[PDB]
Amino acid sequence: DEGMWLMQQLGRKYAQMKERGLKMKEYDLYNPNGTSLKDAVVLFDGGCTGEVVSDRGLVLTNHHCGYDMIQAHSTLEHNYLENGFWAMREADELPNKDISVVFIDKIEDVTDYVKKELKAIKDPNSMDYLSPKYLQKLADKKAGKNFSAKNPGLSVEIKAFYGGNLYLMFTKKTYTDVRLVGAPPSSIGKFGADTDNWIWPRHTGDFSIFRIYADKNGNPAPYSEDNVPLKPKRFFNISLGGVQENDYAMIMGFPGTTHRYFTASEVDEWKSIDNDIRIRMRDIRQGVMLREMLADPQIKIMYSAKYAASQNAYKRAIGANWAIKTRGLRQNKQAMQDRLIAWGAKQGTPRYEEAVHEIDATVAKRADLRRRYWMIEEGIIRGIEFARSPIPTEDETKALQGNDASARKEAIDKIRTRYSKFANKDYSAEVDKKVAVAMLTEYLKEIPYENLPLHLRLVKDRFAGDVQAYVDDIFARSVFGSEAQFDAFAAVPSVEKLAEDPMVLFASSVFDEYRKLYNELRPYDDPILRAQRTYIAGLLEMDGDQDQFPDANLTLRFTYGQVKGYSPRDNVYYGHQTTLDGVMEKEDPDNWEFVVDPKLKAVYERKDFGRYADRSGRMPVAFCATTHTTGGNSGSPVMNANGELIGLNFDRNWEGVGGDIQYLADYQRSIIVDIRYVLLVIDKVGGCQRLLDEMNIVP
Ligand SMILES: NCCNc1ccc([N+](=O)[O-])cc1C(=O)O
Repeated sequence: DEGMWLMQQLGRKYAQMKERGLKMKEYDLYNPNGTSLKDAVVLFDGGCTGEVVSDRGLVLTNHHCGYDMIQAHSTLEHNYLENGFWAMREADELPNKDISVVFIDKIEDVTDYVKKELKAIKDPNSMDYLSPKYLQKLADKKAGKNFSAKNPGLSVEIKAFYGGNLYLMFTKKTYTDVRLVGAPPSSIGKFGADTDNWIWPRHTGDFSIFRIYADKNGNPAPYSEDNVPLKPKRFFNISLGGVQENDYAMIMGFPGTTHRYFTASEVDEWKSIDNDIRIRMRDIRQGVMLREMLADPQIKIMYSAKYAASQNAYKRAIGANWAIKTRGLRQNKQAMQDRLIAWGAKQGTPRYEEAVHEIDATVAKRADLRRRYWMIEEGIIRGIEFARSPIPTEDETKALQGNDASARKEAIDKIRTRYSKFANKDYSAEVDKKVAVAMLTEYLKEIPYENLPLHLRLVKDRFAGDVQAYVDDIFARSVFGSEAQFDAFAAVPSVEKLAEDPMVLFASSVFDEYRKLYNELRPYDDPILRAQRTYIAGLLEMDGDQDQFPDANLTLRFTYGQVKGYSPRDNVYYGHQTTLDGVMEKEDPDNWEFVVDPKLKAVYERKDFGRYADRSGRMPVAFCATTHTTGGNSGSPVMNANGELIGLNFDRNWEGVGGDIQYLADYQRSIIVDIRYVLLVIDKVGGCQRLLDEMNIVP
């Protein structure tokens, strides 16, 4: 069901949840004045969610959340990323360079306080109401001087909600000694890594295991050999009960952003500029990269990761535009604003209508600037690697005309450093030139001559429209065209060379027009932000916060629904639950994506599933729910009707991407790894029996 609900909204929502099959007492889920399941939830490493699953501070999150730390402890001798990692005692658990988990100790509604401070600001157009500086000073004030010093490990933050109509103060408890305890092999942790990304059905055991270490008193402490595991206020019990179709599921985690209060004009702008330009341009870039990856096995190695990375937001935009096209997103925003305009006329205030009008007019006015911005960002800044070639810094240009000879050698040393980072092991000028020709051709078609970055004018003025010739010249003549050409430059460096270098001119020309469009576009954000405060204020006053959740802003939220499959298209039905048999069907030992660990293979053939199989003796892998999630919900605990852990959220299907603007009851699903599979892989792949023994595993 719809919504990423504030903890303080539990009471307003309990009735709907109780009806969807929730059985816990309210204050056992969230209690502002006592221990609750909320205290088992962490923000893991500043982005992901995790959860505490033992009285000895064991933490579950996704494999993709623990990836960097599993890789940091990976050498070619002991490759943990490949084979997994299973510390057989506490002492073998590996500490991590720059890690955190953050508990949400306390949450207070500080609206009346913040609105009261706000009246001491003269300028009625002040953007301080959404400013991290000002909200943080309002937090320090309300907490005390030397609060971080008085209560060590604790910190405070105020955040805006509902476009500045509601403020919450968070007291955060931060632990910094978080050790790697367990990881499955990446074959399991990343099964179908790229193919099955945003895909249901899904067969990935996307989980890793860490432990929170603290001082003797369980107070936060940086890494010390003398740190001992944290005894936490609360951990999740693990259910073996399983799930069945229409079972109550609920989630707690840290969803990043939503756009629930977009006007119709904003959905049109999202479609017609942001999404259509990203689709057009990444299609061209992806087409040229693919062709060259197929042609040469070395280019494939060099360009595989850059290809995958472009693909990520490419698929998201396709998913997004599909929803605009088919799920009536534009219509439903138009309806919401028309209901409020109508209610506003009768209430005798035009403020709401004046607010929607301000947004519409602002969107219409910025359309050219924004089209140009996206064209240059998708087309050139992301499109063409040689846009990110070295610009001699103001200091560097100076120190080449410098009397002092020590300071020219040092300027050329860090221009060499920056050239080496640009023309790395994975850079091909031949590939970049072909991408650049195709991307620039499309760019020159859409952007008229008078709006071009100054250097791109030369295609028309010097090269008679020949994009190929323009690009060939950039590499022929530039000190960054080849190692040899840079080596010739570095031995006899004049600034008169750099100043006129066609690649430095292209790169600086392009970042100039990028910056300039950013600067002319910035002023248009404020009037929308301010009208949005009024718009949401009206929406709340009209209908209440009951069926109108606050956009996600990287804050702790709960979502609820049922375990339920869906129909993606005519005569096709995806069920609520994948099984290990899905693993075997997709196996292909000659595709890294779909390698099956032999230890799991055997577990399958033996039917060695202990208390973890579904009562038909099938082995669950993943399940999906009508819960409302977005990025930030990676690693989020999935609870049954009694608050027992049944799974671990790890993705969302592509048909639900537009759920960030409008919840999609019959398409959008959270993709969840079954806790029974997690237990299976720990037991039968890792042999890490002490982890089962420290958990409170319930029937
Ligand atoms: N699979 C890469 C991680 N991305 C996500 C993880 C979780 C969720 N979620 O709805 O909870 C969404 C995404 C995402 O890519 O949008």
